[PDB]
Amino acid sequence: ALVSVPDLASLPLLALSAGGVLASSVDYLSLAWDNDLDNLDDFQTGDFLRATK
Amino acid sequence: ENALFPAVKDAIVFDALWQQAHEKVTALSGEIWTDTGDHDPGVTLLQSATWNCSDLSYRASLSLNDLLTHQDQSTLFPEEFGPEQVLTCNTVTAEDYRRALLDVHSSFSDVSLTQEPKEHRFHWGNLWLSLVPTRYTQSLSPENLAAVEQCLAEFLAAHRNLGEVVSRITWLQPATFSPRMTIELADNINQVAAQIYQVTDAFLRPAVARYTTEQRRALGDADDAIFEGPRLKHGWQQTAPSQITSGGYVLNLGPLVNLLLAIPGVASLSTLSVDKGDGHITAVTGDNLRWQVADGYYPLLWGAPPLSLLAGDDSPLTLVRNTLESEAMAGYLTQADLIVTTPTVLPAGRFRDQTLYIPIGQRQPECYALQQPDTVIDDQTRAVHQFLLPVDQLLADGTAELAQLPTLLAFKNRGDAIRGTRWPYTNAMVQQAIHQPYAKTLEAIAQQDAAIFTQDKQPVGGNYARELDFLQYLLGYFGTQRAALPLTLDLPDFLATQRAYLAQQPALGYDRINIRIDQVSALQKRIAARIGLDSICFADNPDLGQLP
Amino acid sequence: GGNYARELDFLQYLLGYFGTQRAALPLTLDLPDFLATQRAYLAQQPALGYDRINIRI
Amino acid sequence: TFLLEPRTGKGLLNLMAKYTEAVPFAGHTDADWKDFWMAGCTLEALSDIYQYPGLAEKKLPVQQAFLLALLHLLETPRAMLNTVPARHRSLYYRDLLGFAPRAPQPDSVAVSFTLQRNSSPYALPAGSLLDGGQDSAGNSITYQTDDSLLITGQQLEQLAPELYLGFSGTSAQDTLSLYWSVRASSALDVTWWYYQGTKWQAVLANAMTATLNVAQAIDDSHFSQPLPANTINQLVTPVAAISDVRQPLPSVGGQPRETEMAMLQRAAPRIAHRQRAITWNNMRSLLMEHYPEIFDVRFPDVDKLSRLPALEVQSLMVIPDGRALRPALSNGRLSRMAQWLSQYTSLWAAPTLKNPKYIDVTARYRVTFVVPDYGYRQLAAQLQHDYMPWATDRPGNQVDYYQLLATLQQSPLVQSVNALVLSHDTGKPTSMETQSTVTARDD
Amino acid sequence: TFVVPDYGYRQLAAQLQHDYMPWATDRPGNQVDYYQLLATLQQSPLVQSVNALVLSHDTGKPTSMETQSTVTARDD
Repeated sequence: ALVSVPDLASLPLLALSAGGVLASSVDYLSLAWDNDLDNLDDFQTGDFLRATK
Repeated sequence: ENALFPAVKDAIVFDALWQQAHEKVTALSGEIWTDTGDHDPGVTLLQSATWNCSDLSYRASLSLNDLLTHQDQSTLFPEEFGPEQVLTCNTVTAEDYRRALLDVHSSFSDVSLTQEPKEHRFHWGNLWLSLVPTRYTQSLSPENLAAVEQCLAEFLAAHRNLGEVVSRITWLQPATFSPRMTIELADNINQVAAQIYQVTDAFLRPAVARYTTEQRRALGDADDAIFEGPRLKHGWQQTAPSQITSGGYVLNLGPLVNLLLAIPGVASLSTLSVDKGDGHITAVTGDNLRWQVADGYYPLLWGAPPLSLLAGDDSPLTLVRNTLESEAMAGYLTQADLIVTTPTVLPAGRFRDQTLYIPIGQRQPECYALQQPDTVIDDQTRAVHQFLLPVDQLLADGTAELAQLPTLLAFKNRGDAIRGTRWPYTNAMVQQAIHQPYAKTLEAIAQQDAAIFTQDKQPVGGNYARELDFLQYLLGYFGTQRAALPLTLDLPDFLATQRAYLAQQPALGYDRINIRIDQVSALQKRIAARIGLDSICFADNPDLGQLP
Repeated sequence: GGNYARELDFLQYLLGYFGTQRAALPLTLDLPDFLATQRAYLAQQPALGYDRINIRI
Repeated sequence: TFLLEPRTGKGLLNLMAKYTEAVPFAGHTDADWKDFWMAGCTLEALSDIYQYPGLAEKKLPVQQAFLLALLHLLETPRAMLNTVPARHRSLYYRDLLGFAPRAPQPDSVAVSFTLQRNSSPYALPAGSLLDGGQDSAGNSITYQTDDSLLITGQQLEQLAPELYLGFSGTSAQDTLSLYWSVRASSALDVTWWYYQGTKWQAVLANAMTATLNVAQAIDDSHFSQPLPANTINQLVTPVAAISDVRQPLPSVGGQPRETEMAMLQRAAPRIAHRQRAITWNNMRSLLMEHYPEIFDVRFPDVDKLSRLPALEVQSLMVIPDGRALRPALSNGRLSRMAQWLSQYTSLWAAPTLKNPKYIDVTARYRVTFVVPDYGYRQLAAQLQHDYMPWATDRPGNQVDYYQLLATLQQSPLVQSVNALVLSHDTGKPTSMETQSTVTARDD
Repeated sequence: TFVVPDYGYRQLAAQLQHDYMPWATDRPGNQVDYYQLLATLQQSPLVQSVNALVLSHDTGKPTSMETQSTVTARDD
């Protein structure tokens, strides 16, 4: 997917925007594990998150 | 990644947590808080706190190599708490001076250490020593020999147990016992003579095997067997002659399936006829078995390999035919030397840690709050700020304790608290200036209720007890035990005694043996930490302690 | 460079066809005349069977 | 075990009750916010509802239900966080220091192979696939023959020609193969005085025509149980010589894969002592590490250690277990024990080991019973069992008086004790121990 | 000398007798070397250390023996 993050974002919204690129319901806890997030709010308004399946 | 995340992934993902909270409030209340849709405000507050709790749980999974990294230290543990510095190895007190000394050829064989033989006392017991230098007895030591002697002297200074330092060193002179044999071969030169020189030289001194630790654990043993004796900077010994005696010893080879079987190994040569072309070292009666008695001074071979290449050779190699030998065997075809060095163990840290916290009030949608501080809100929109303050700090204490577990489970440098406590807000965040004129007051409440209070201690707050519980649990790693509670000492110096007793565990293994003059003889500080004193007994610089 | 050795390996392997064996390495001859000796010993195998008997002049 | 985070929702609620008093009930004045969370109940009554939710009868103020739901949620990351220090310890023992729970050992049995009625002496090769039951998991364990042998018909007349023994297979080239099952000994020497080309400590048992076996390693769910005479035949049957094959005896040694708790228990003394016998209890621990027969090891007395003739013999008492009552182990092995431990000592140490001395102590009861004579015998056997634990279990050197009182009248058949005068060589309210003896209690 | 009494002499005798008359079982030399028999003996796994291997034909140790009309053999 390679989803960009917007300003004022959140991982349930970043999973809906990654679940529309893949159409596979990408279940936000797997996003923070695949990208090595620290605390579920780690992205900083302009960095990318990679979503596979 | 020992990380818990595929193990707890079906317990931290906010639907399990929300149904656990929702059934909880359905059980506690239930005819007072009847509507639970997403339109009641308290439902939204509780589920936002649930999201922050799930954040806090997700932080508390990954990973054990990542939770424990401090911020800046390269390794999780100090490298002195690694193996071969902890009490797996030792400093030498057995015969192992031998294996303490058979590694210093990098800047020789057969150390013999013993005691004085029931006489030669000082008449009001010490040790004697015995070395053969073989490859230090060279042309490269008419003056370097004295430097090697004083390095041996400071070695013996470095290894001196509780009493009775050694008294005699006994440099041991050669005998140049060089035999003569003839061999015979079939096909293909100057390499077989070099190997015959190597086998006949290595037959004199007994055995020296130096393995890398991964070379040895591939042979099929464990680290409690590998990390046994000295700190070997080179290899790992296992040999136990002691070829040196006191009656000279018969030195003897050479049977059909024994000592003469290490001569036909060279992959060119047939059978032999061996002679002893010298008269200084005697031969016992019986030459078809051929033992050759030495008398307390060690044998060498021919000396130089050009002394193996006279007009009178000592190993003619017939083919049918002169079979001459040049100096090709001496410079090359003869080198079999490697060197081993150990960095003694390193693990690696990561530090994916944090100081970030998001309060509940900015999880909430933009119709309640996030309004600027104490200017626009009207003393009831501040009431929900105070409603969310204990919940925010209870959610923040998990973050605070989480970011102190590498120094709560610390050996050397330990902190001055029991758990973590952090003020959950930041400058350029609205909820600090709203809580401002009591902000210093209440964070002082939660800080003193988590520290151990360095001066006259917490009397009924068992933080002083809980720190000793930490010390008990960590000292239980090293086979030790926390010193008992003094009913008659001061508290803080006893606590500093106990934490310094924890902080030097691998150092406190060595100084039972080998008292160096430049410390407090840490057997003494072992005793001085078994009962709590720590006047000077740690941080070893000053004098005036409790004297033995 | 064991090319001189490898040619003698060829000679050993080919002389092993005819029930013979390459002559051993002289430690005291020249090399090229020995190599020409060995290859000519290979090159006359069927001729070298007859002249045990019937010496022609 | 050790916890790494105490203070549950009771402790959190105590901290929160201390904490919320600092906040004014804003908009209102002279009102603590601690009033808001603690309206209706006290701290302890609210914690009781926290443990048992039914104490609220589906009603309480909803900020308290909110708070208890919060704390029940907060229990979970505390539970993950309490799983840290055990993982820390195992990370330090396994990743660093390379400790590991060591692998198990294979079994060994001896099977007998009696012949047919009359066929021939028949030869078995090594590894003949003897059968030994099924499993604990469900696939057939087999043992293999260690060495090839022949089966001739050698039986065993009592302990006709041998030195101390006899058979019934006396022929030429008898090629007899025995199995012995003997205890530990001191390695005696026998001559076996007969000749074969011309015809004519205690043991457990013997066998004839026997060969030892091993566990053929393919898989496992055992090595915790030795095989109890479980072998009756073998894989594919030779009719040449089987009327039977029996093992008579259990397997020699399994020594199963140790637990992680046992691995930690192996690891912590090995960093207590450096695999060295330097001071006292290096010797005790190192010597109980290697010889399981040793029940305890005691030490010489403190002032005896503090005398000006430094003793230079390093004597230490070893009490065995008999493997009966008041055991004393043979001097033929104690010198070997000292010689074994001496290579892990320092120089100038030379420690020596002693069987203890046994001072039995008597005392009379004069005791009333509940509900006649039988109680004296049962109380005697009970009181004798728990004061010599080297008989069965795994004590003190001294015997206390009033502790023996409170040992006696708590017994369920004992009504009331009257006089417990002790006797050693005589007075009641006393004790007894010396650091050269081991006390014991008769009657 | 032996490792670990008399039995080793018999086993060594049978072993050393087997490999020197290979026409008994297998498919040798006409001569017998001394030091090769040394290195044949002390490599045996029950042999600790050999002391004196004086040969006897008809008498001296460090020798050999063969003629081109006979076949040698080794008893003991």
